[PDB]
Amino acid sequence: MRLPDPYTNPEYPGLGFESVNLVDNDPAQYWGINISYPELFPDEYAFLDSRLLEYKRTGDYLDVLLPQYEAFRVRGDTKSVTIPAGQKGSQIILNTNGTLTGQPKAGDLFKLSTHPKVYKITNFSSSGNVWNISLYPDLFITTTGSEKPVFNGILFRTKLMNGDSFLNNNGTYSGISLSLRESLE
Ligand SMILES: [Cl-]
Ligand SMILES: [Cl-]
Ligand SMILES: [Tb+3]
Ligand SMILES: [Tb+3]
Ligand SMILES: [Tb+3]
Repeated sequence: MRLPDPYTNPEYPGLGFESVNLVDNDPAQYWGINISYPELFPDEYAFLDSRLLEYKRTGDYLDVLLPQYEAFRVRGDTKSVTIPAGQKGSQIILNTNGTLTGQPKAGDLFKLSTHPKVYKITNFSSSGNVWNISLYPDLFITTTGSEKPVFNGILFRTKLMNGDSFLNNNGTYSGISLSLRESLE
């Protein structure tokens, strides 16, 4: 399920992260997401708490958007992009077919349309419609040829770690925080 935020629930602006830091865990590699919320009104707190209760009762995952990485540097319909099959390692080659505008930058997020792993772009070079995107970590799969690139709206597939650890009498709740980790399976 989707972690509620001001984009799924604009009526709860307090669900916008006040601080987020992306943690690199290398024992395979996975991202840690530490979220700290601003002062939450009671309705916002109860809705967040009830959604996390739903998450626990369903055994589902928590999909998380980090808007601080949504730069929309690459635009266009990606379903006509071609990712040749058989690729693995730290670089992925795409053929844009001239259907994408703008270019990605090192530090942007990246994922494949068929797999939930999120990567960081570490380097970008191009030759015409050939894009050479270096990734971190290495690809978790070998491309089949049907994958499509995802630059915008990237969701992290996570699980909640500290389900209990962390009333400011403005009526609100202060110091609320969530510890999340990208889940392997
Ligand atoms: Cl091609
Ligand atoms: Cl190249
Ligand atoms: Tb703020
Ligand atoms: Tb503040
Ligand atoms: Tb391998």
